Amino acid sequence: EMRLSKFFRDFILQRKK
Repeated sequence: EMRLSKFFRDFILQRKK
């Protein structure tokens, strides 16, 4: 799994409020 990790880099990082 070397793909869809960039989707998760944009999604998880918006929950670091």
